[PDB]
Amino acid sequence: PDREKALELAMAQIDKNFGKGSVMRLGEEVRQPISVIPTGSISLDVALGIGGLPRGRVIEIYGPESSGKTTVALHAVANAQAAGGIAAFIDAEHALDPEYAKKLGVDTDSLLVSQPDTGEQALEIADMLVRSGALDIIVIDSVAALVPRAEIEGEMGDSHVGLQARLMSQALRKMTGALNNSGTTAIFINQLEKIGVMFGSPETTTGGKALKFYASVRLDVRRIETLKDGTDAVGNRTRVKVVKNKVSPPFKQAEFDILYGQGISREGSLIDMGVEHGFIRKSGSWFTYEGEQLGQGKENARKFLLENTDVANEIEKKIKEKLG
Ligand SMILES: Nc1ncnc2c1ncn2[C@@H]1O[C@H](COP(=O)(O)OP(=O)(O)O)[C@@H](O)[C@H]1O
Repeated sequence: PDREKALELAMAQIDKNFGKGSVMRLGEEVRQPISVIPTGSISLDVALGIGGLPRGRVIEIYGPESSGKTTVALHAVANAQAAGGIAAFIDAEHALDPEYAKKLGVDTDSLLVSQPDTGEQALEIADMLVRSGALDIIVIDSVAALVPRAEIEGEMGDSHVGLQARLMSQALRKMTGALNNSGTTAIFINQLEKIGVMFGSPETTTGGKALKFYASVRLDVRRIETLKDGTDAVGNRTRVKVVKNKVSPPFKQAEFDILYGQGISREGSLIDMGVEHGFIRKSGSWFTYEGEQLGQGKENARKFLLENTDVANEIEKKIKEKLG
């Protein structure tokens, strides 16, 4: 190439008129911002390209029940709180469980939680609550539970059936500018492909029409396998694919563990992530760390870092220092 002449000038024009990262090649290591929100999984973190979800942008997390969406949502939230941040939770499902949130790192006490009466409301609240500039993150549990005021009151609206896609489009449009000027990232939980499921692949094509286009990031969270511990069902392994990422190349895979009541294993995430990058060395079942050993079985290894917090932070570091 010299072909690379006009092309690079072009792409400059694309990012010029249409948003920022409108065009890029799968193989890049983009700018890397200073403000991000770690997901709780370094694995996912790196797949997002920027070690956290983007700020001031809308984010769609979708997949089947019992996948890992809320957990992820709740972790992503526990952190906006560590850096002194205010988080809001718009609840249309009435299925949030504090004892679990808290167990993950979420200050439930200071966690704002609305319980909308119509979807048209839920969004109004979520908006004029955003136009504040006080919230760092806001989670909308269930995109489908936001029923229009007309379908819920039996009848009292316009342009009949197929309206809640309008309420979304018309609202998402307002939150866009609202979020792009306040630095509030929002997570929309979308309940219900994931490659490796099979049997068909559902019915009538939307990852939320509007949401599909508004979303800057879109996670495809699917449960890939339920875990064990020679005892029972400790948790399960989750697979997240980033089908959309306007902050860095998309289509990146991220896999991690989630344990009932515990959440995402940072430790277990560090091992499988530190070895693949030569930081950790498996041999004879010993996940030894440069000279000194960690544990016999990966579980016992998960536990080691769990006890040796100091050495675990040193691994998380080296890895994020090797890439981003
Ligand atoms: N109250 C809870 N107690 C124990 N584990 C829980 C609890 N809530 C969620 N989980 C864990 O999260 C997984 C499902 O994720 P979320 O609960 O993220 O569902 P979605 O995946 O959002 O339906 C479950 O398999 C379980 O391991």
